[PDB]
Amino acid sequence: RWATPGHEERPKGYFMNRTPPAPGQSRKWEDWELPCYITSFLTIVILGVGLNAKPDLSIETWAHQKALERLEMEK
Amino acid sequence: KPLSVNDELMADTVGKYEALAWLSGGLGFFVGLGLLAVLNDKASKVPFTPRVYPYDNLRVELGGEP
Amino acid sequence: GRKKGLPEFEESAPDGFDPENPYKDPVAMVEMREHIVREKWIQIEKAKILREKVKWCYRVEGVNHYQKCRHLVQQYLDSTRGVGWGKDHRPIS
Amino acid sequence: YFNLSGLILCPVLGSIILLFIPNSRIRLIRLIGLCASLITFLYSLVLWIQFDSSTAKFQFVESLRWLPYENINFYLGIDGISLFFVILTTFLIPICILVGWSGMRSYGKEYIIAFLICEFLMIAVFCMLDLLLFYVFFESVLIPMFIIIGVWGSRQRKIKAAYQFFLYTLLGSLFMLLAILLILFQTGTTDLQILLTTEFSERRQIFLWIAFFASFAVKVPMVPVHIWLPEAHVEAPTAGSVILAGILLKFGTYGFLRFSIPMFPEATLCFTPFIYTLSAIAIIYTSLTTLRQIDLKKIIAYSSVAHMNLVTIGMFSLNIQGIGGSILLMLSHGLVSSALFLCVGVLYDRHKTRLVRYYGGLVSTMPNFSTIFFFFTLANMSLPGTSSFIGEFLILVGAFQRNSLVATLAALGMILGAAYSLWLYNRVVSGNLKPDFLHKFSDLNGREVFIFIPFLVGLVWMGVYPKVFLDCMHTSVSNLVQHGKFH
Amino acid sequence: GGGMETNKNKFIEDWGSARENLEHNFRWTRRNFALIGIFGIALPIIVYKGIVKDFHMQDEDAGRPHRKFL
Amino acid sequence: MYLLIVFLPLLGSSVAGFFGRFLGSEGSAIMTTTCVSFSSILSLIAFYEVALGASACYLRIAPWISSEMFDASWGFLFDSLTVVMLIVVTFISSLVHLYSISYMSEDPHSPRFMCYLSIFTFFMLMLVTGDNFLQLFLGWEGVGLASYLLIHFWFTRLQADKAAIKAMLVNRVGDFGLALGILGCFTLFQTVDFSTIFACASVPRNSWIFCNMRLNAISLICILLFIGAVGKSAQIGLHTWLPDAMEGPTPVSALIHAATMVTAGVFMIARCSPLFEYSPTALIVITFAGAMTSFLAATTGILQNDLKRVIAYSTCSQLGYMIFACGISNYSVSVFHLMNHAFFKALLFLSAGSVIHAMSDEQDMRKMGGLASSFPLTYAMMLIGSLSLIGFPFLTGFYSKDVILELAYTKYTISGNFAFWLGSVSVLFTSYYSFRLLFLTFLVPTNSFGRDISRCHDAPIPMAIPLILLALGSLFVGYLAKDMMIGLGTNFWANSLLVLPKNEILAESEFAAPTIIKLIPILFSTLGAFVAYNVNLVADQFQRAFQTSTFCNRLYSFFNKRWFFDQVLNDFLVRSFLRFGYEVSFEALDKGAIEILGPYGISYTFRRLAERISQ
Amino acid sequence: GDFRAKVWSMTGGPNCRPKHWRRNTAIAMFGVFLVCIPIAKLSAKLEQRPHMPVRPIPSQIWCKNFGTKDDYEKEH
Amino acid sequence: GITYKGVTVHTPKTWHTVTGKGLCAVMWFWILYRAKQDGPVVMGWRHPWDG
Ligand SMILES: CCCCCCCCCCCCCCCCCC(=O)O[C@@H](COC(=O)CCCCCCCCCCCCCCC)COP(=O)(O)OCC[N+](C)(C)C
Ligand SMILES: CCCCCCCCCCCCCCCCCCCC(=O)O[C@H](COC(=O)CCCCCCCCCCCCCC)COP(=O)(O)OCCN
Repeated sequence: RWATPGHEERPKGYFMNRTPPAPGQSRKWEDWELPCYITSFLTIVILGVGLNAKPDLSIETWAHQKALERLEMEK
Repeated sequence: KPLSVNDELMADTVGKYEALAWLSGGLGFFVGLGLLAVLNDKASKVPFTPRVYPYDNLRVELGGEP
Repeated sequence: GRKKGLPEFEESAPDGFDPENPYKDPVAMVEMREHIVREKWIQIEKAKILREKVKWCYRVEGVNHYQKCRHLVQQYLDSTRGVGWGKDHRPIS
Repeated sequence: YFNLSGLILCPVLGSIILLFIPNSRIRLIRLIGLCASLITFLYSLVLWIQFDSSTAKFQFVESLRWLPYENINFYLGIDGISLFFVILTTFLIPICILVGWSGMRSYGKEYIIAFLICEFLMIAVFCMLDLLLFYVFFESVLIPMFIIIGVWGSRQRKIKAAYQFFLYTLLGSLFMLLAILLILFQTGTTDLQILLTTEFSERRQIFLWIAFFASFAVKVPMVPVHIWLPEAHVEAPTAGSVILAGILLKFGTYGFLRFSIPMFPEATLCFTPFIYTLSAIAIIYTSLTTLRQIDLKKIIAYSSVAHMNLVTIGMFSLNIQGIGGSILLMLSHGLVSSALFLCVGVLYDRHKTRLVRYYGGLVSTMPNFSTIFFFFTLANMSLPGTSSFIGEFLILVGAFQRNSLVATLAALGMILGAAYSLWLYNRVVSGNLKPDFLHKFSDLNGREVFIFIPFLVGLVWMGVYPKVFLDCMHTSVSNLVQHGKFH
Repeated sequence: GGGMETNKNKFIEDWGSARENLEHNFRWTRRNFALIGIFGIALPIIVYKGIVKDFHMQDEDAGRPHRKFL
Repeated sequence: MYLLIVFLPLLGSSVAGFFGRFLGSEGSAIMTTTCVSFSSILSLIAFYEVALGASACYLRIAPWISSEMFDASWGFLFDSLTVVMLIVVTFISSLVHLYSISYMSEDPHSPRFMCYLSIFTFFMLMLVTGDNFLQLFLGWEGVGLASYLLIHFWFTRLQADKAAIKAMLVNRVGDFGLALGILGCFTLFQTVDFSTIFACASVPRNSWIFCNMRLNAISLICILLFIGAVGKSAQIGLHTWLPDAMEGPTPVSALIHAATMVTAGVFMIARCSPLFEYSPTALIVITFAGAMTSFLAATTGILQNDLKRVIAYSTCSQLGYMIFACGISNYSVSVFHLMNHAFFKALLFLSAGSVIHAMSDEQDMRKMGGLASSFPLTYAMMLIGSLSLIGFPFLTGFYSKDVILELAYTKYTISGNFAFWLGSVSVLFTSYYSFRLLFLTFLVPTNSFGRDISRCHDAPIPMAIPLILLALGSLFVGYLAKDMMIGLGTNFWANSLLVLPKNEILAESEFAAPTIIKLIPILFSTLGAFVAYNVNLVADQFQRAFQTSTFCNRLYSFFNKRWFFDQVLNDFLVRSFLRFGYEVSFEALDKGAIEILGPYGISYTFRRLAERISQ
Repeated sequence: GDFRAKVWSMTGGPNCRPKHWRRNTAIAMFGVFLVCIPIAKLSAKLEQRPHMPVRPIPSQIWCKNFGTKDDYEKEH
Repeated sequence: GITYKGVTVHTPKTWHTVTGKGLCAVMWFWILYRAKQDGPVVMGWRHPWDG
């Protein structure tokens, strides 16, 4: 049971229910795939590189360093 | 065979009210046992005095005024 | 192009605002509202710092936290009465 | 420099370009519409990046004269409250375009044009800081939605549903317009920043508040007027329902947040028990009526009324947990609910039916759909790690601090919400197959897999780290909590 | 049978149509009158009284006078 | 090293469920078993380091929810209490994973079963290692979701789906109670973290306005939390889901319902002990509910004939015992009995599943008998488990149940007497049905069929290693851990458990009572064993009384049908709510009443009005 | 059956058994090992031990936050 | 495998019988050994060293 090679050469059913293309060829992309993929790449780039690089401007940060300052001036 | 209007929600030896009476009796067993426990009054039959701790019942170590 | 660093806010009550008739100078009203929000957030963060102090007093001390963190716990609970937009206990700022 | 002008002009250019393109060029129409929607979405995402989160002043303000004496003018501006609404209403449009990708040959150019005009009108609604023009773009959405419901409806019922929706919206709209006119005559202008610094006599607060509530409560169906929503929602295309539930249901709550909770702080307090009473019974009644529905799209449509009435409990609590946590629920609802209608749209496109009786055992024939459907079932039933739980719990802690009883009644909403949400999934997905009724199946294609991806990512990202969204709003929602208060 | 569309049944379709065309099925009997006058007229009043009294008791506990919720 | 303890099951599940098509039925088993086993060994080092080394670790990753002060970060808290639950949960999960390799050898969808088991283990680890009330809630509801998914793992069945949905509804009421309790916690202390709440749990002495009532702030919160504990632990109020939840696979019963997720309520009560200690009113409720649950499960489990269902009522009784052991404000004994039971009940479920699987999935004790010679190993293992369960002297079940009973005796109060009486009678009932299960399945003359006996095969290696490990545990672990957990003045718990000096009765439990009280459980167990033998092995079978006495038949039906809970509760709540959904809310409120006064019911008189304009 | 061999599922389907599950199993371990390294490195950095251990524990090899929070009066 | 009347009973392997007997014997020996050590204590005949 734990040594015999399996019978299913390839997983049952095609992925996204699409037949594999002709041999020596490639899956021709639809008219929407390229714009959607460049959009999804630019979204990740902008969010990862923009949100992590924008300054930490917030009311939970300025107020934190103002309270941490007035909390010690009381002594 | 037209379907029923309420065709979306569909212990045979007992009825709902008879089984409710049986359940009420079963829970009244617990209630009566609780009343018997009250009637026993085990609080007045404790064989030892309440435990007394030093340093005024550990007032300081329990958050009391220093 | 904002300058690099934390935001800078003038910490002073906007002159010209009088609580007798608040709806007199509209600009002083919005400035006063922003200012009051800022000190309420300052109070909130001070309460949060006291909460952190209590949190690490409970863990470092252990069983003895009842006598060692009493001083901090009462300060934190005194500082959480006038937090802000919370329970009906509202600060008279 | 990205401002509100370009974001609004992009759908204009998109709709104009397709207006003068021959209908025989079906490919070009779809490509240009999708490209315009994606460009608008990227523009909104960029506008998020440069959004200051330390000032309560409106940002990216733009002005355009309307009356000759500048009494009323086009004032466009966004704050921490309406920024995410703009992002969501620009993100939902490309999904709606992609929904009708295969069958677009029959709809024609009038489909993308209608949706782009819709996007144009909804972007300006969340950006207007003028009370009158907010009404003008508030009720300009009827024409594109009327056309969408009628022209591309499913059955002959489309005439009745469109009439009913139009009539209800009109009766709310004009009763609001009278109040807007009375405010304009008394104050002098209609600028929001000026109307928020004008003292209203106590007698006029109740009348104006009631008149505003009449129009808003229709678009956030409270109790007496949630009978147009089910019919108009079921008699709508798959992408049409996404717009109606995703955005059109967010006008009422946004209208309350922007023009009611601040312009009348005294009137809001007096009517707080009234809103709590309506919302508490709406949560109980609607989440219970959902159990005895048999239509797939009429069950999820009843899952929005309970969720949207849970939002109005949060807004009227008037604290950071309540108001701040109610915004996350609408962003979560705008993603969870609109994703559920995509799942129903997937089932309807293949098998032209919506009765739950015909569906069963899809777990063995459509496994990718079952996995995706189950995930949004969990989100709809307020599971932790999902964006719905963060909003749902923050509203409860915001209302318990004000009234323990209303937080108790609203807590039974998740008891009933988890009842039908899983019970629907058991019927549709789990169980045995019924080859007598339907026998041919096809799991999710490339579009459906890709379409659900931003919903999957955007639902857990908000569900495990909602600090990204929360920290952008606290400066803006805290100034909203107190307006008449000075202590 | 080369079609994905369901083989709809007359009984199920008619049952669903009847369950969706219930708008025109009132007779205005005493059962409907009592039902809409109790579970639609009294429960909202009971709930509203509940919240109003909860606010009143919160107000009296702090010593502040009752708030005019009208 | 401590993040690996929590996230190895998550990674194993995420691999075996997303890429199971490349690993098959063997690679998917290997991934989850290896990941959970590595988490188990890491929990062993965690026990050597935190519990024995007395150095707790506190780990915060990132803030989760950050309102003005509603801070519930992604924090993990490993103290003495947490580590015990770790070494229990993860070890039992690894043994169940190893058991399911051979149990799910012919089932087609084995990889999804193992993915579900791993995700359940991950959720339980998030539950036990929770620093906040929200991460605890996250695990508390993820564990319910995982149990629901695993109960109807065979989605084709209808009874499995009904049991799963009933379990979800009951756990949802429990979650509502827990959510109300958490909301109460934040309203008082303005925090959900355990450290701050437990530090400031003594100062508040105020009263709230809750649902038109003026109650005590701490007492209300404790009662609301106990409602959630009742929902998850299957106590007197909400327990019907547990017996019905046996429709799932046997490894689901052994892990999901025996060792873990039923002890979640007990663990939450024990962890929140620095808060429950200041609400004496809640402790009375806890004691009463635990005693009622123990007695009721003991009475219900004596007449069941299904092999799996008898053990479920044993689990319910043990959980009731733990609950009212917590109610006497002795949480060390509760956790000790929890850890003890998680051994000899997992062993019982695994051995019962080994019997069932070899018997062609025959679950009725009326159709098995004389299996002792055929199944030597499994008979011995079930003997060990049953002897531990009944509380045989000098065994794992003797060092905890006897202590609980003698502690209940010395709690000289009204609530303590009730718990002592019910827990004393429940010992006799537990002995009776445990020995009946042992007798009918193994020692009575054969009542099975020829085909079942012909196709017999004892447990192979993957189903025998977890059994043997659990047998060694149920033999020695109770004695080994007796001193550290329920010893006098032990500092093993450190600050994990708080017991106030006033309500400390552990010392008097040992030398303040007659020796008869310390021997009552043994005498009652012997009486129950004798009764079971005399009614099963040799008897005239006077069952003719059940055929001639109307009361006897109804009495037999009462105990068999779960005290008429499922029938009565269904008709009077579920059916009533189903009618409340359609016959009123959909039929009258919004059907035509709004329509008739709306835009077309009577507003269509404009047709009868516009046409009259010709006048 | 006959049609369940034409359905693609992430889990693999009924009685799934690929020809090269041994090689795939070895890769999956290595992938899990590679993603577990940063988690272990992250855990050893953010973990805090207020109390010195009774005996030398293995976590002192990598963790360095031992007896650091003893001055809780200056916590943020 | 022994057939009496058609039906046959497969004899268990040596590993199972040996393991079961060994575990049962270990349990019995442990119970008796514990009864030797602290058996009088639970009977109340003698405290450990209390008195
Ligand atoms: C969101 C926070 C909580 C997350 C909880 C996750 C719990 C799992 C949720 C999804 C479980 C799947 C349930 C819906 C699908 C029902 C079963 C199904 O069809 O799924 C497929 C697909 O397999 C799966 O179930 C994949 C989904 C689960 C694996 C992915 C989970 C990854 C870990 C959980 C998420 C990680 C973070 C969790 C903590 C936030 C399996 O099919 P088969 O077992 O092969 O049998 C079907 C018969 N036939 C082949 C003929 C079609
Ligand atoms: C193939 C998929 C198959 C199914 C997969 C299921 C889901 C798996 C993936 C889960 C989602 C992962 C998302 C990350 C969640 C955890 C990390 C939170 C993000 C984070 O902490 O970083 C913040 C944002 O940066 C960032 O990293 C932002 C980048 C995130 C990009 C997400 C793009 C989603 C697109 C949704 C569009 C619609 C949006 C909703 C309107 C900055 O942190 P900070 O604020 O503290 O800054 C501190 C500066 N000193």
